[PDB]
Amino acid sequence: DPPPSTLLKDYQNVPGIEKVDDVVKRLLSLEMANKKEMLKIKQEQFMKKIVANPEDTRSLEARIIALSVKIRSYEEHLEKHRKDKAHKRYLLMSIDQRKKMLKNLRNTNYDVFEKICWGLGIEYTFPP
Amino acid sequence: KNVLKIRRRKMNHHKYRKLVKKT
Amino acid sequence: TKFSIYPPIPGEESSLRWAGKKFEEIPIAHIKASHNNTQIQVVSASNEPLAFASCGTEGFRNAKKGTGIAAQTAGIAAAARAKQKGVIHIRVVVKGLGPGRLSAMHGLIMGGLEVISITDNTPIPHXGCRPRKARKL
Amino acid sequence: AKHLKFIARTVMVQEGNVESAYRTLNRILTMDGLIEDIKHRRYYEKPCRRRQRESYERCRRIYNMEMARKINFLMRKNRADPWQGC
Amino acid sequence: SNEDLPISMENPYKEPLKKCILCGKHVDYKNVQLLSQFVSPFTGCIYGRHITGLCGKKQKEITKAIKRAQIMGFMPVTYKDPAYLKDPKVCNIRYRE
Amino acid sequence: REVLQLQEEVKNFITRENLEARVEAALDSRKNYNWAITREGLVVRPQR
Amino acid sequence: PRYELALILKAMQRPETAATLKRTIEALMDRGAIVRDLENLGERALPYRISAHSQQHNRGGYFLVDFYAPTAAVESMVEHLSRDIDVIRGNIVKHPLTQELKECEGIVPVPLAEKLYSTKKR
Amino acid sequence: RQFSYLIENMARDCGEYAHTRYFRGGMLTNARLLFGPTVRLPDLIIFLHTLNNIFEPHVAVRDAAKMNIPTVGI
Amino acid sequence: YHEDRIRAKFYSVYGSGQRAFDLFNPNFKSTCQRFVEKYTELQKLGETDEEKLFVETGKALLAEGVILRRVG
Amino acid sequence: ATPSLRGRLARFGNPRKPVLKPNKPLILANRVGERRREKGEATCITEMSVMMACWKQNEFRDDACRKEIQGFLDCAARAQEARKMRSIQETLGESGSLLPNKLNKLLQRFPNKPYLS
RNA sequence: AAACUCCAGUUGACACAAAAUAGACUACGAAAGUGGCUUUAACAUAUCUGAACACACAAUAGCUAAGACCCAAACUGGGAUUAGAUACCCCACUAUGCUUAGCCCUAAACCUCAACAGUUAAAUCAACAAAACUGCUCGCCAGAACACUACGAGCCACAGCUUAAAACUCAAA
Ligand code: FES
Ligand SMILES: [K+]
Ligand SMILES: [K+]
Ligand SMILES: [K+]
Ligand SMILES: [Mg+2]
Ligand SMILES: [Mg+2]
Ligand SMILES: [Mg+2]
Ligand SMILES: [Mg+2]
Ligand SMILES: [Mg+2]
Ligand SMILES: [Mg+2]
Ligand SMILES: [Mg+2]
Ligand SMILES: [Mg+2]
Ligand SMILES: [Mg+2]
Ligand SMILES: [Mg+2]
Ligand SMILES: [Mg+2]
Ligand SMILES: [Mg+2]
Ligand SMILES: [Mg+2]
Ligand SMILES: [Mg+2]
Ligand SMILES: [Mg+2]
Ligand SMILES: [Mg+2]
Ligand SMILES: [Mg+2]
Ligand SMILES: [Mg+2]
Repeated sequence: DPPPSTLLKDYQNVPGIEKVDDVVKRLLSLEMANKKEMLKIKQEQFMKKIVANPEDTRSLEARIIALSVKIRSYEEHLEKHRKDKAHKRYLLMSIDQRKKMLKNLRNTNYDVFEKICWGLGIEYTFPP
Repeated sequence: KNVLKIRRRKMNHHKYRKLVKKT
Repeated sequence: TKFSIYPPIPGEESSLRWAGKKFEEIPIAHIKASHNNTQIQVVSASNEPLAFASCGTEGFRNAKKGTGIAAQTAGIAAAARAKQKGVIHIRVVVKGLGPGRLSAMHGLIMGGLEVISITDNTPIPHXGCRPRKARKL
Repeated sequence: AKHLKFIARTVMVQEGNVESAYRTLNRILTMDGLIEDIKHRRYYEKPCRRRQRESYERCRRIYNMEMARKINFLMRKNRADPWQGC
Repeated sequence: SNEDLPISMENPYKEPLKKCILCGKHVDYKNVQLLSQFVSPFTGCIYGRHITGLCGKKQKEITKAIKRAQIMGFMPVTYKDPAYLKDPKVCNIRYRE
Repeated sequence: REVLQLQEEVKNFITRENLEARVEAALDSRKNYNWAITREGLVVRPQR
Repeated sequence: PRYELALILKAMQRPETAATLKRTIEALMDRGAIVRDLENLGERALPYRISAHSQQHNRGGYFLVDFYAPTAAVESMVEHLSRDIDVIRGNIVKHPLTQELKECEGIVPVPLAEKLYSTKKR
Repeated sequence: RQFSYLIENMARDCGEYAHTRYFRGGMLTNARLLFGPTVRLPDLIIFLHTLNNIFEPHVAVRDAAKMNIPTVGI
Repeated sequence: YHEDRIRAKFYSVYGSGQRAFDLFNPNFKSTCQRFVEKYTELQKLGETDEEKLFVETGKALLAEGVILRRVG
Repeated sequence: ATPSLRGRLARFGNPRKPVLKPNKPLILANRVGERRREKGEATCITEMSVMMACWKQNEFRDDACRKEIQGFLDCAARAQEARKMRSIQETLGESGSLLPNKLNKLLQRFPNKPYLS
């Protein structure tokens, strides 16, 4: 996970954010935000690492990355809430949706499919 | 609609459960 | 001053008096109007029992206890014993929707007591214990 | 139990008129729904039975309020016949 | 063509939409005085929107605020705080004949 | 504009330095959240 | 996030109340909170009798503490307030000023539902 | 009924016929039984009001078409 | 009609004229219609602003002796 | 204001489950119900108990209960004449709201039209 | 009538139970379900369709083990009624309803109306119900009864569940 001192995605590109008081830097960091703000930082790191245009969010690559971050958040939730059947359903459906995305990406752009698998650590498997 | 079809199934099931209990 | 149906709040300065006593000092007549009986207890403002009467203690039995005339008789009996101890004005607190809900209050008035206020305290759980199952009649 | 006493559901008697005070109290408990609530709680109403009763009472309100609105709308027409004989 | 023909446009005589008495105001669970204006004086029961005249959004906010204020120790449950009995009567209900 | 506003508010926050002074200042003041509404939609602040 | 601590303290004299507020604000700071303000709502009579720490209370001092804290600090602070004998009741809610009220255009009227039954003759 | 008197006078003045009253079942479709086997029906029916007093079409509109009588109507 | 916007504003500012409509006269002119005609004349003289063209019309009628009591 | 009926019934196009399950179509009839016959309260029952109270204390001797017997008699006569007038006034005049018969005649003239014409 | 009579009423202290009013609102969730308060996490998918069995769920009742127990309550016991009363009515009390950990996998699980896209014109349409249709896809159906059955197979299920016939019979259902 990103360090707690990481600034929110909205206040990371405001001019002069490095010269404010330390208290102001805490109030604008991940430490003082909910987990959803931390996931937006994780999603941004994967984009710059993998996709060619980190600003295009509608490409099949960005969608696989966005969904992979949601999948990891469901796995962390279920590690603490093992009888939460609702989120167990959301996890299994999200894994199925990502596999369908990967299938379509493997068929259309193999070079991008290989970089996604390496970047996200996904081991593609063929169905039975 | 009447429940005559249900009633036939009702008695069938009652007699079957009673037969199983008896044997 | 116009009449106020809201009771005087303790701690505030009200001008209402009853024989020189404030609303907080008037004895209380607790009426429990059940479906099959009516019980009346008169207590002082300090919770000192002054008189008790029910349809059962007045010689009524079985279905006759669950009537208005039985509750009226119990109200007269409680008022008689309370009036001997120096009670004139009372605050009525009634709980239950039994047949002796209003009749018990008439008996208290017929017995010589003056009702200055009426309060309902019928227990209503806000969600509580599950009541018994419905009857097949 | 933990609240102050002689505030809730309390009505003061005026000029010894205990009957009018009791009717005021009964009208208060009725309008706030406490009377019908107490009666329905004497025996347990099963959930499916409560849902059926609520649906029946809601359909009755809609019908009664629409019939009342039509009666008030047509009441002006209850005047005398202006073209008697034709 | 013809100058006297009607023209297509929005109703100019259309009256502005009506607003509830709380439209645009913040409902706080600490403002017990405001919350008390929507409960019964005798039983503390919350009034329905057909009595309070509030819109759906504010009827919900008032309801949630009352339930919060009651269990957090700000507002009584079984009656209306007598200190607020002389506030403006905004609800449509009368108990005395 | 939100970082500037926040940078001025932090000056008035409570710290371990002014904690004892800010507690005494709170015991001397009163904050009132009560106000009533009228049938016309007007706020009626409390008489204080 | 930004929270609001509704604090009802036992009716005490000024010195003991100041010691309780300081002890409570420090408990927030020890858990990583940034305390923003402290408001005194005044001492009043409780809406109902409250029993807390083997004692019955009829009056209390109402105080508010606006502060920021990590999400994990709330659960730990709730446990701390449960053990302080001078606290009658303490609740932590998300600060109401963070929730921005959406604009309202007014009341949109609802017309009587139509075509609920076929127009055949009955 | 507001114009019954006006219409009856207009019909009498132009030398024609008026029926502003309650319309009995079969005045047109059963006329030979109601009036006689040699009765002559109207060649034209003019409705100054095509609705009856419950806001439904006057029964004579349908019955005029059944008897193949042309109708003028406001 | 275009003039309906002028009428809606006139009724909101000056309310319905205390003068009574006479719908039997086919050539009746109300205070609002007299306001609409003056408003239209001034608009044909080049003026295009709305808020300004509405205040000048009221002055012209007052000079002619018309009673315009603002509702608020 | 009448409660809404939008999206309350099980219909095609309404996704949600039904809110209402009316056992009769929600369509206004062309008549109202007949007012139910009501049971009045007993009159002079207070004077009746006062009379029967003196009897119990005077061995049912009418000579000692004249004032109580007379009061119960006068009340019964007054309650008799009032009962005689309540019919002439309330049954015939139709005070306040109309009677069902008269109100149904008014609905006959403006029947509900659940069909097209 | 039985039952209780360490009973009842007022007052005070006092839940591993249940959640008046709001709700005349019609929201959330895949469905089952979800209406006391707070906080944390959190409600898949930028084409659609796609499974008795794969994968994950699934009211109530029920099973196994350990706890809690106000109230309710199958069974059972007592009282009454009756020709009889293994019922309906009254009283008492248990399994059970709750928590924890595992099972079981059913419902008139029905809004008896499959998902997605589109239409209100034509012939509007057997009847009733909740107007009539088009495109596309999956699932399912082919007289009644035998039959929520037999057999086989699978299953933590052993008086269970799922899948599910035939012979004899009738000319109707
Ligand atoms: S109408 Fe705007 S909040 Fe109620
Ligand atoms: K509740
Ligand atoms: K099924
Ligand atoms: K159903
Ligand atoms: Mg039937
Ligand atoms: Mg059979
Ligand atoms: Mg039906
Ligand atoms: Mg309700
Ligand atoms: Mg699919
Ligand atoms: Mg298959
Ligand atoms: Mg199945
Ligand atoms: Mg289950
Ligand atoms: Mg269980
Ligand atoms: Mg019990
Ligand atoms: Mg038990
Ligand atoms: Mg529980
Ligand atoms: Mg269901
Ligand atoms: Mg399907
Ligand atoms: Mg067959
Ligand atoms: Mg079965
Ligand atoms: Mg089987
Ligand atoms: Mg087998």
